[PDB]
Amino acid sequence: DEDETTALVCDNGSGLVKAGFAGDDAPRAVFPSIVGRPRHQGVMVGMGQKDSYVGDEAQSKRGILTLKYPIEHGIITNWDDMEKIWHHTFYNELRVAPEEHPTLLTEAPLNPKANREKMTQIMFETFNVPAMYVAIQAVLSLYASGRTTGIVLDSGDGVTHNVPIYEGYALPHAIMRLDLAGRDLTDYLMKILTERGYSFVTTAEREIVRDIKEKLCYVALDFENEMATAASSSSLEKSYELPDGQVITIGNERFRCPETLFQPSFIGMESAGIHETTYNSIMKCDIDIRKDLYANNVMSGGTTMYPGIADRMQKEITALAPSTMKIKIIAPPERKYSVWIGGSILASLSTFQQMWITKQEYDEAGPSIVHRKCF
Amino acid sequence: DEDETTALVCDNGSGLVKAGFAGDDAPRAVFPSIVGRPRHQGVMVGMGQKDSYVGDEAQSKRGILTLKYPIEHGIITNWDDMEKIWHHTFYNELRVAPEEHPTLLTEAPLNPKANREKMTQIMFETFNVPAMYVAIQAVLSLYASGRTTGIVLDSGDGVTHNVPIYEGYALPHAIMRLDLAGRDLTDYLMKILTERGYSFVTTAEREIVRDIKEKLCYVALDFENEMATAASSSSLEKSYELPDGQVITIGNERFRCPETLFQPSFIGMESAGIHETTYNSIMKCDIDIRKDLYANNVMSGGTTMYPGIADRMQKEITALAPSTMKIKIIAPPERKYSVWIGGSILASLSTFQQMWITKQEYDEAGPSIVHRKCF
Amino acid sequence: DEDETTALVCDNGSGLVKAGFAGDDAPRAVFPSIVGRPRHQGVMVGMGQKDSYVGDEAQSKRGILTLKYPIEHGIITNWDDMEKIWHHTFYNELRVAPEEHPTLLTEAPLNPKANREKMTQIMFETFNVPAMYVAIQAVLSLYASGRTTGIVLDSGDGVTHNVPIYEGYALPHAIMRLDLAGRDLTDYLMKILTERGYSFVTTAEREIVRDIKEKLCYVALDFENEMATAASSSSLEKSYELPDGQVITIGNERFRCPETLFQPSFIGMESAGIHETTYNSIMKCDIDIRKDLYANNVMSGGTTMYPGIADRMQKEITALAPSTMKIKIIAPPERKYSVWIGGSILASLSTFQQMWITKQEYDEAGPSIVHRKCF
Amino acid sequence: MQALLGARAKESLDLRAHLKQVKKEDTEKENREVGDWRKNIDALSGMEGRKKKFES
Amino acid sequence: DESERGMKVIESRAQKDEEKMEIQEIQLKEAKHIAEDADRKYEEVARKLVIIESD
Ligand SMILES: Nc1ncnc2c1ncn2[C@@H]1O[C@H](COP(=O)(O)OP(=O)(O)O)[C@@H](O)[C@H]1O
Ligand SMILES: Nc1ncnc2c1ncn2[C@@H]1O[C@H](COP(=O)(O)OP(=O)(O)O)[C@@H](O)[C@H]1O
Ligand SMILES: Nc1ncnc2c1ncn2[C@@H]1O[C@H](COP(=O)(O)OP(=O)(O)O)[C@@H](O)[C@H]1O
Repeated sequence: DEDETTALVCDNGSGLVKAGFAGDDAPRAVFPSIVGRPRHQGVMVGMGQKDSYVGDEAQSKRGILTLKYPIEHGIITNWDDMEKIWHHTFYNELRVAPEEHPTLLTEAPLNPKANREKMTQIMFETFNVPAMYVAIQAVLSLYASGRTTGIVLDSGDGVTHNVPIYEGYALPHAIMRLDLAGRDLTDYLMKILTERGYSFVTTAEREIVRDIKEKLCYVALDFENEMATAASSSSLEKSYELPDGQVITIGNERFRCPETLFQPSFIGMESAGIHETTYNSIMKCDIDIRKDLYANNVMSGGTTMYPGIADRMQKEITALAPSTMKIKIIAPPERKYSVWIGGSILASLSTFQQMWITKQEYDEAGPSIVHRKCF
Repeated sequence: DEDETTALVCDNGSGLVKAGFAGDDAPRAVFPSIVGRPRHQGVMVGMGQKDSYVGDEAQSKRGILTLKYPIEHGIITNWDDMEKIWHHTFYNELRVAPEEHPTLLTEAPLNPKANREKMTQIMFETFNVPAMYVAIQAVLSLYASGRTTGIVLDSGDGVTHNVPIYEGYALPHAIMRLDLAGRDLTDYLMKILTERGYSFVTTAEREIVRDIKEKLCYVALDFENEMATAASSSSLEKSYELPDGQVITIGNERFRCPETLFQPSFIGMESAGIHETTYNSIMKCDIDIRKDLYANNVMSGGTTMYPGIADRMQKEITALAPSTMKIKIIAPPERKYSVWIGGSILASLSTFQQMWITKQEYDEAGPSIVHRKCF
Repeated sequence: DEDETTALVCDNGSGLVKAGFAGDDAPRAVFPSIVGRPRHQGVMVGMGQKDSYVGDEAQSKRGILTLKYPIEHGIITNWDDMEKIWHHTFYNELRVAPEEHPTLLTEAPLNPKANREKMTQIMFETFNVPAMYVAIQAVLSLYASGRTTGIVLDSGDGVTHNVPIYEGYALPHAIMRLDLAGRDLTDYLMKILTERGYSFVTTAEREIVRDIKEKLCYVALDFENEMATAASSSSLEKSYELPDGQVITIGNERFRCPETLFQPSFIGMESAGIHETTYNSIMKCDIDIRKDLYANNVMSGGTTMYPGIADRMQKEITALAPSTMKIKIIAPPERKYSVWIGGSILASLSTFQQMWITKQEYDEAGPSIVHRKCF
Repeated sequence: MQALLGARAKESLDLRAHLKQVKKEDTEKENREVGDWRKNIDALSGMEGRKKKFES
Repeated sequence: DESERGMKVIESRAQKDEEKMEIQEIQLKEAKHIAEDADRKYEEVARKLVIIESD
């Protein structure tokens, strides 16, 4: 498949792992961070079957499997399951592996340090990677976006980081990390769809409601006006096809789920929302920085695919921001993929070739080396 | 005819329906949630015989009836049959027409909206009740228990609710509503008794099994030690007398059926079980609210009468819970009847007289008013 | 409850309010500068529950409250919440009616003017106090310490004032107010604990991190040598009990957080630290002043209780100071409270009874009068 | 030094007493539905002969 | 239940006293720590008093 020892890049979240090789501007394939296991007793023999299923296998045979996610809020809690997902990712589907390629991982600036230590150990001892680097997701978003400055809202599956970067430098005192992400938005949606008579509890059901959110939901520029009509008229409803031929018809729930980004109180979180959070990352920086961060609100990660997000965010920040000042938002089509893409860019940059931890330095220092060599 | 126009109180479950008047400590009567219909051709004339039977009539004449339950997993799917039940419950048996008294009904806080709306609609439009208020079942359990803080786990016939309440406030993001209940335990017992040589499939057979469960079954606080002996020796079996003089004995199956509340996989359900949902209702709340929820696990509803359930629900939580912390189960005699009793308590509070939907506000707004006025 | 018509003393910071009567050596009670409000939906009727909680009430019910602090970086902005805290402070716990007693309040001289104006206005217009006086925390610290001369570092919750006083005179050109205080050290610790895997974001969690700092942290005499071993071994770690039975174990973070006092860059501040401010307050004074200020560096307020701080500060200043000269620190056991005591001393001095704004002069001039009458 | 333990033990007692008093007031105020009934029988001791029905 | 309520007041009292005891135990180790530390400091300063007085 490949004729060069290009670095490999993997963006591993509580949703899916985006993966491919450096030099591309997209992952080659997406690998759901899922390990599936049968929840039923087998009766027939000569049926093939797996002890455990991963990624797309886990989703394809999900009718009788319970599906578990090894990553919680950016932390791998079950790395034995991640090794199986990674083995499949590398050797079966991407047809590349760390064994013959250096590997770049994507992470948040405040991701618990022990998590990088374990991923570092796995790629060096299980997959025999010749070298490693763990990069900041905000950096990767800025490279993909054509910027050196901005507030990056990396919208992960289990956590949003929110870190300001100026002239290529971190401004860590203004990080406003929030425990709200795409997976929590799904929880709100399933609770309100439960109120309508469509409970989502078991694995197949959990996957369906996630799929409903991704295809039907939006934020809109004005929640209250959107609701005044959506709560009053069937013209704002959409019927989603469930796997068995039945449908679910969804009204203002279509936007109330996404709205948790602006209203975290919807899921019990003590927060004013992502626009306030973005505002504080800008406002807590020095006034000669603020102008450049107001001009560079960078949306990245997932949930940014919701219609109206660019307008909802720019308008709320403008309202919070001082007058005269111009507030601008970056929301490129390289959305949801921009962290992976930035990983490709960074791994391949000539300026980054000396930033790699080799599998020399690794064994002399051990896995904790990532804490000194990467960030 | 009554001394005062206090509310009529009625708890409509998927199992039993209970009613009495506000201010007393017991319902006057308990009925199964059943409307019965003949499944045979009549041959004798002038035998009386109704086209349909309600409540205890349906169960008393069941020998030739097929019996249906209008409520499933906490909601009314057949309002016409509930109309028959309410007429019988309130007017034929308590001897009070709802027309002259407020009526207090109940539903879980995450109970699908259509049900709280339909209960409001029928009592106002077919019974002309002057006022309505549909109570939160967890609240009523707390009123009957004498608690403001705790996890209300109501393990009834329909649905297990699992809701954390602190100082009279709900923590809705931590409610683990679960579709695992007493009705499933009854059907599981019909199937396991079939395995023992005593098949049960028909309505009469289901009513026998529900009677067997209610008199012979238990949970066992330590089921592994209990089954090691119960599955090995007849000394642990208990005899039950069937309506026709037959005797059935049950051994480890006697507790294995209730065990499903901890082991949901026995009925094909994907769940952690009631002890883990209690744990998560506590654990998903803020740390200054869990120290009180751990010390206040509030048991309510039916199925709570199985010996070993309170100790089995405290041991499992203790095992999941952090050390040092005190875990305590509250399991009062007002079990299974605690929601009705709490209903009586709520109805008689002076502060509750401002919570009623009047039959004015109802017609101006329609049944959707239940979400504006009740919860 | 009280036996004298004495002055009242209340030292109101962004953290806590220390209140009692003039002539004592301690506040009668310490009330956190907090007004709490429920952030959850109520479900039980007739079980009390307040709309808001004040001071110690706010912390006692904090499990479901969002807690707001009326004072920021040394000044009062939420004057309404201050009046409520004071009403509670004076009438419920100090058991006094300010209408019958003159009152002394405090601030830092380099805080914005509005603070002293609003504090004066509340006591004259909502409490009808017969007289008012806003004091200098440094003055009060020198009275409490038995000095007329020295550099006072008052360690606020909001800001650190850093003022040289000689023979009872201000030397204002040499004040080095620093935007580093206990709330910034707390924020730093929340971020460093995130690196260790413990996320603290909600009010209850934020209050815990403050409590962790208070019980586990120190500055160390020699940071680099202390970190060399703290970063290498568990022998310098301490475990803190979280109020749910779980624990958090903290290592070099235990001192890296307080180290911000010597290295403000840790929170994004441009400053060389508290020893630089002490030094420059001495250095910017005339050489016939400097000898007395070098010999009288005064520690007041919190942070002065950290192990290594009195010895570290004396070492850090003597290192910048000329040789021959004696550099000395005053750090009495009346730590974190000596400023209150100074309030008591000043409020009760005969030399101070002509310094009061009376409720005649105030009514004629309005609150701007505090600028002419106090300092 | 003991002022708060007194106040805290009391707050717990006042709340517990409140909650118990509320359920006790209804328990004691009305108690008929919580009792029982005669549930008498027919016997037919006056059945000295057959009935007027063709079926008797 | 009344006996438990009585018991809970006295169990709570035992707990209030256990808590006070523990607080007081901490205050004792600290009050005594200070008694000792103040004496440790007494000797450090008193030793300086002697050295300085000798000087
Ligand atoms: N239309 C959409 N609506 C809501 N969420 C979306 C949409 N498109 C993408 N996302 C979210 O993108 C996430 C996966 O991409 P991403 O989070 O950027 O990788 P990573 O979590 O490693 O950072 C999923 O949570 C997915 O639901
Ligand atoms: N003796 C008993 N032993 C075990 N379970 C019982 C017993 N009595 C009642 N339960 C069970 O409790 C369920 C009744 O649910 P319930 O909580 O009373 O609904 P509701 O809140 O409307 O009253 C039924 O499945 C019934 O079999
Ligand atoms: N054990 C401790 N070690 C060092 N500092 C402490 C300790 N305990 C409390 N403090 C600090 O004391 C501060 C309150 O002291 P204080 O000086 O009286 O505030 P203020 O100047 O506003 O009056 C708290 O914010 C806390 O950070």
